[PDB]
Amino acid sequence: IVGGYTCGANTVPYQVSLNSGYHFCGGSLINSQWVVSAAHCYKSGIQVRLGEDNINVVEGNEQFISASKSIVHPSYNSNTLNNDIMLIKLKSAASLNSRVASISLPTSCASAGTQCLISGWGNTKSSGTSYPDVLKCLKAPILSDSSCKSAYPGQITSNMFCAGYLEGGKDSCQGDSGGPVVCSGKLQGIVSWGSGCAQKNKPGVYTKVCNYVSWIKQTIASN
Ligand SMILES: NC(=[NH2+])c1ccc2[nH]c(-c3ncccc3[O-])nc2c1
Ligand SMILES: [Ca+2]
Ligand SMILES: [Cl-]
Repeated sequence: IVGGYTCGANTVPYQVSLNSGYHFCGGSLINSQWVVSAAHCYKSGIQVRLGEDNINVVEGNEQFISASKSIVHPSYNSNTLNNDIMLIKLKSAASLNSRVASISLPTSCASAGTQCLISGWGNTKSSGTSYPDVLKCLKAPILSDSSCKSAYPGQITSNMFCAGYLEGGKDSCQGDSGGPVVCSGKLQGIVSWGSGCAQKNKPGVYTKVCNYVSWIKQTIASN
């Protein structure tokens, strides 16, 4: 997260860290045994870490659970990143409390101007790499579809939306991929891609979760 602030320990209880010996992506807890992340964060050997704040120190509240399976959307296209969403089922259910909690799926899509909270342990520099130990937060608005398509002509599908600041300076970045974009208490986006991080007129692009709620429900119901 570039231009963000320190969230405060466990103030984002649905945030998870995907770990394979180091933090490589974020995710969101949607029920006690399932996490939603981005399809491009897929790899084998994933351990899901819940209740984290400092990812390099065991401070208490952490729950480390291995992924039993990861389900990449069947129509995920790695070249356009269209359908960039993945579901991870945990080997055991997590103990939910006030520090580890799930986030609700939306019943409707959010509109331009909605203010959302994006969080993660990704890079904090637009020019270079500084990776934080604690969780960073950023409040950013959803942009109109015309500004998003004007910024990335021919690359935005209906399963994507832009959020951020065209002036540059505040944005999600590498390491934040797969993490949450929460607006009014509902999970509306998943950190997916962008051109560099916090560059002027190049906002972040997010997977539009309201378009996948029936797919998530049906897939969880059959697995
Ligand atoms: N500017 C952004 N909002 C952004 C967000 C997530 C990203 N993830 C990546 C990324 N970069 C290199 C390898 C994997 C990634 O997910 N770039 C990213 C850029
Ligand atoms: Ca920790
Ligand atoms: Cl277009």
